[PDB]
Amino acid sequence: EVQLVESGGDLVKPGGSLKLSCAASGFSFSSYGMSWVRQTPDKRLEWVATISNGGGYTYYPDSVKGRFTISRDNAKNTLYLQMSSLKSEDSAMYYCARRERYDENGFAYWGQGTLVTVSAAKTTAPSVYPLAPVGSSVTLGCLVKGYFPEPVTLTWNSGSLSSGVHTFPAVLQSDLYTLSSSVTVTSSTWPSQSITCNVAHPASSTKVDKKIEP
Amino acid sequence: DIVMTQSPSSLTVTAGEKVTMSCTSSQSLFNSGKQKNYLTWYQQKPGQPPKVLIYWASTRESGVPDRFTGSGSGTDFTLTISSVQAEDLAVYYCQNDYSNPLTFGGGTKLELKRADAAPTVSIFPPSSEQLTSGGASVVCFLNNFYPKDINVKWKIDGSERQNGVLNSWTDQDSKDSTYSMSSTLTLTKDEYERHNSYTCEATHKTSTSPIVKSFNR
Amino acid sequence: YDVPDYAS
Repeated sequence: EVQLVESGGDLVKPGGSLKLSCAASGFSFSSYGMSWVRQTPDKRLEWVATISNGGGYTYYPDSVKGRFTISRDNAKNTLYLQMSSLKSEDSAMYYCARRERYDENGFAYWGQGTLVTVSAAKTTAPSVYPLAPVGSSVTLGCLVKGYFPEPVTLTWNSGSLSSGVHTFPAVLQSDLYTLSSSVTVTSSTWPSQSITCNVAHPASSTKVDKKIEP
Repeated sequence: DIVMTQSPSSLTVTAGEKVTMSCTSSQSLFNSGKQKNYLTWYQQKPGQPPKVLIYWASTRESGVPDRFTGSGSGTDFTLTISSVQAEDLAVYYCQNDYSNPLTFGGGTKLELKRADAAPTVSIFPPSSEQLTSGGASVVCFLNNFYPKDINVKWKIDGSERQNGVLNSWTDQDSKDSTYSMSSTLTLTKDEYERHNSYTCEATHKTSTSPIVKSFNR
Repeated sequence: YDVPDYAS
């Protein structure tokens, strides 16, 4: 069982440098060339660099030359990519895949990724807003607004209410995020049973609990 | 650079049916040393890296089902899944493994069919908490519909409002094959106190007119 | 022995 495990990805200012490692076990390392493929938040995959089984030949796309360097240490069984001149457009999940020296056939072995977010925003905790409505169902919402970075984890009544809940994918504002969620309860449930939204932002060590009143 | 072009980007299937997706190269990928067209097909499921289904345009990886076939040569290639299961709703990409830069396609996403369902549209005024701060978002959830094609539109005092909206969408719900939408109009308290009616209106195939949700300030 | 990539 071949095993490629990436490391290094962090939140990095547009400009700064970062180096990710990728420890590989379970094959003769020295026998294979390695790659780094990148997948953007618009879910697009991109080749970033290949390297020889020996190290002497390196190959890059017009978009990475000068700013990144694929490197390996066959004694320590590890790939590297030093990334410099970091840009916003470079934020993504970075995977190392091995090259098929023998069979010349697709990238058959992938690691499990590492995420890099190139950005200069300060860690901001969200504003948690309870959205009470203006028959069967009674839908309530919670707006979590203006935070950095991802994630926040939002639960309705601490994971007890977990049916008919809708948490929407978060969108990036001018360097800030915003996300919302809807739960549908029944007429009898609320107000007779209190619904509360729970929002923790680990990054700012925030945990707010919003009792949505009528 | 060979561009990869896959059409369609989203294909809507029924389990047990046959489905075929296309991959096009800008040049040929036929590698004459191995005597093989070096195209690779990948599948990816949310949370996972991609995994090889098919390499050399048509050889199937050890372990891929009999139903997945790769066919085609030179510049025109296809994936075919003989009878699609639900373990197959994933994104599929082709890749150029023939010369640098290596280029992947755009993906084709299998989305599963089910019967149409118009949206439970719901609209909420701004919380006090927000109006404490100088701002005012008016939220409008449009949950549980099918198909994905929906248009939502804000209105303040009867005129159509464009600046200030944010919409997120969800994927096909695992348990009911349905999509849901959020739409938020953020204002200032001044712009808020200057108006009264707020409308969240929605058009969807299911209905010949929009579903109007609204309130007076 | 150190070989070029097939796709080079």
